Amino acid sequence: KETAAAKFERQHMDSSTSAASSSNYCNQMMKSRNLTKDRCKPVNTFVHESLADVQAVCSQKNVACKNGQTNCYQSYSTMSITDCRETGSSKYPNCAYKTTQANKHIIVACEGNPYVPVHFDASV
Repeated sequence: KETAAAKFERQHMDSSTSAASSSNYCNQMMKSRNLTKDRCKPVNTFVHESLADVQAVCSQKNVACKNGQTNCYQSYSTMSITDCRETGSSKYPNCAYKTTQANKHIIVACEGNPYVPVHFDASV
């Protein structure tokens, strides 16, 4: 099957753009990344950075994840992110999202060898 690391890339990475450029960004990306195939995923974050810079976070500040696990890491720098959140008009299969652009630190959970991000925990 798809690996956890690959799933993280598909769900969360967008190195092709520097920021969301319109209100339709989330609608388009949620669909194109197959995040709406079975249900409308309610929230998701995309990171507009190189993959290497995100993978490097697994070597940065070790913190507790929101659920208490201790394999989370916070980026030293802020990163360009887009938050996507379902709107009131969303109704499967026509899932609909609000796009919010921000610069925040990210928190990811890492696993494996090579030790890479597998879950997006939070932005702060």
